[PDB]
Amino acid sequence: MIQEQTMLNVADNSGARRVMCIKVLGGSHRRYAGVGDIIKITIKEAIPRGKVKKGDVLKAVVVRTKKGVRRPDGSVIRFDGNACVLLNNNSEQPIGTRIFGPVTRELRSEKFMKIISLAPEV
Amino acid sequence: MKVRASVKKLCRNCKIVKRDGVIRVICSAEPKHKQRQG
Amino acid sequence: MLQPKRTKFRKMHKGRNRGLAQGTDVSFGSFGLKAVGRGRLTARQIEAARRAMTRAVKRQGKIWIRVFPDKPITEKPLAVRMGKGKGNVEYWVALIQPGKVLYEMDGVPEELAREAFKLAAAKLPIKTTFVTKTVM
Amino acid sequence: VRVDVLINGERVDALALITHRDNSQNRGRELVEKMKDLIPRQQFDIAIQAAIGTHIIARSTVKQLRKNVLAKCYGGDISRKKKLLQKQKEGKKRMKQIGNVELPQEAFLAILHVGKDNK
RNA sequence: CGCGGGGUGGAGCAGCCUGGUAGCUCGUCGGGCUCAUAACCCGAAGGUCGUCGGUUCAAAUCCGGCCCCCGCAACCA
RNA sequence: GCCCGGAUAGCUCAGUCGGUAGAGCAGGGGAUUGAAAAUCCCCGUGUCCUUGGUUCGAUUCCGAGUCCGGGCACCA
RNA sequence: GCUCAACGGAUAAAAGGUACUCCGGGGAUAACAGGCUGAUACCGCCCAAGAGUUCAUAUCGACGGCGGUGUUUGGCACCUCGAUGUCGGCUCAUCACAUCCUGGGGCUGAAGUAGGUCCCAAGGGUAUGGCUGUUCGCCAUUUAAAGUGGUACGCGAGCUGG
RNA sequence: AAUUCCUUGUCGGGUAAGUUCCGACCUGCACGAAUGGCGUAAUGAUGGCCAGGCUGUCUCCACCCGAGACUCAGUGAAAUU
RNA sequence: AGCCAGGAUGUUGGCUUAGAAGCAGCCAUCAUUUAAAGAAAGCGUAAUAGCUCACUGGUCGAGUCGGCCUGCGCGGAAGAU
Ligand SMILES: *C(=O)[C@@H](N)Cc1ccccc1
Repeated sequence: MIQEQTMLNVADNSGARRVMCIKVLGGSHRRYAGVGDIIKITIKEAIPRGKVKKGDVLKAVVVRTKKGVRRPDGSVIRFDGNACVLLNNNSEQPIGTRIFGPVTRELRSEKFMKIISLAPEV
Repeated sequence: MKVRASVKKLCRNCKIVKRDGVIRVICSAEPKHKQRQG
Repeated sequence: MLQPKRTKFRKMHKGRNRGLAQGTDVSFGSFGLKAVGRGRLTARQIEAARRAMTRAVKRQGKIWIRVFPDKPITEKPLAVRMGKGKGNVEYWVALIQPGKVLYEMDGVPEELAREAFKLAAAKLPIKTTFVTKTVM
Repeated sequence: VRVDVLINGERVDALALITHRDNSQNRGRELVEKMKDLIPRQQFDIAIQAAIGTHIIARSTVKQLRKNVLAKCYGGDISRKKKLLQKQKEGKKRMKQIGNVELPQEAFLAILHVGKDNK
């Protein structure tokens, strides 16, 4: 459950640091994003070296979420903090080249091909 | 097909017919000339 | 377009519009638009009705306008209350009553005139009909 | 001939063109049409206009923005209402003469074709 | 829209209220003085009086309309 | 969209009942200077916005158009 | 002997403020909603000059003409002065169709995808934020779309009080 | 601008987006020098804006604790018409 | 009305346009072959060619046609409990 506002930590490098949801893309009146839903992003902090600078607007896959995720057996993952990897606004595809921390198995898909290939676990 | 209130012929091929209460021009020649209501 | 050059007074009563027209017969020319209606012709309408009519016979042929505006039709401004004087003049209009002949034409084919008018008729408030100069 | 593109009389060398004169009226009355759709509304009424020499073969205009002013008076007397609207008019005449219009990246996109992707 | 003041030589103002007459400073033109230009001295030229149509023996003036200018008013809801 | 006035040289503009069009300035020359500005002088270098029509004849008149200024109406 | 010109002439003799208010009355008379009206607005339609490579009517359509609805501004003063409390926001709504999406069709300057445009249809659906009291609008990013209108410009004996 | 109608003027700053807020411009409808002019540390239950923290204000409301409401016995109003 | 035929010559009419051949436009529109045929009523062509109507023959055998003046009707005609 990510919602508008809601600061997100970023998984990939590219100087993102702190970030804020501005829209949940999907449908009319859509409320929540989690798992690996695509969303809008707007930067706040950012590193000085800057793969991307402060005040940018972007897209991002929600990855880890504090509310966790379920799946068929009733098992439930629940990461301590929300995190998303950035995406190029038109072409999609992560603009980063690394992934920090675990990502969920659920994320797997064609367009999210480049992420799960990276990252230490799951 | 144009509705319009004053139908009338255009092309010589235009026909004028009264199906139901409605009037209707009919040019087999040029399709644009179809018209209802007049 | 087309109004008296001068007037003995500036404004005028609303009047009334009863009775059959005077100049009911053609003379200046051959073909003619007789009225049949009752009403008015603002100085524009006798004009725009003309431009439709001149543009058909083109430069050839001739035309006489039997009627002339000569009646002020005053009006009050936009959203103002009644009665602080008669409103100032806005547009001239010529009353016309049934049988009045509105236009005439000369060196033209009869069939170019039924058309030359029928265009002109569409631009006018009153009903009309084509008519001929007659042997008498 | 050249076909310069004016903006409030500020001729813009960037948009200069060269076309056979018969062609000019269409390239003329078209080039303004891109400008009309991509110059943001301004606080005073605007006048885009393609023209050859001083002669002007085409024009379009952006509209004014304007305060409602009347949204208040509702007694229905008119003279009490022309007073407000008279200022709205008298003052736009001033704002129109100082004018001046920044034109950033517009001297570029679409105006230089690249109005379609990938661009 | 409502009241009231104004349009006069190239410029800024008198003249009008008190129908018969247009004046001031400037500048423009010519001539002087100086090595030459300013200033300076002498002479001169220059005005449908905002248009229109009216009272008139006669209109810058008088009374009506139209054209800009400026000033004041536009209030209780 | 209506109303009134417009479109005349490279630029700012004067003119037309229907009788072979101009001014300042810019430009190009002359005079002057040892030559330079400056100054005086001299040349218009236009199909009278574009397109059709009437007239012996059109920059004026007429038709259609693209435009410029002002005045109303639209213009958070 | 009066320009007592407010000209049948209240005195020989006279101006303003009130949001600090007061009393007697008035729907005889104004501000809101209603009513009649429809100039203004909005919406169609008739005529067809013009634009559309040629091509009046795929698309637009000038001047001029005839209508409809009762959103705006208005008119008149019919109803309420013997206290009816006016925009917007919240909450819950409801009818109209001149339809924003979805659905069915004719024409197209409709190859395809994507459109334009009129006819049919009201079952369901119809965005969150930034600024501002604002409805509106401009901007931000969404969406199948972010419809236009009435309902006392719905809704204060239901809340709010900007 | 506590003053500026036109006006959300125009430029810059902050904001994903800022009719307010901040610094400027000067075309001041209609600032001005003891009906004071321009500054100014401390003070303010004063006006406006921004940020960190904290959260049921909110997305969106769920449960529980007690006093009313509801039923039984005793007493027993009011505006109104 | 239908069905079978002809629908020609001067000649690409004049210009104007790269092209203007019945047909993009402007002015004109006579003359011959005859049953009859417009220098052209549409379609057609880049331009020609090409296909029709107009007018004539043939079969066909009984009314056909377009306006006028009047009676009544039909479209025009969309609203909110
Ligand atoms: C803008 O301020 C207005 N034109 C918009 C509007 C005003 C009042 C009511 C509805 C719209």
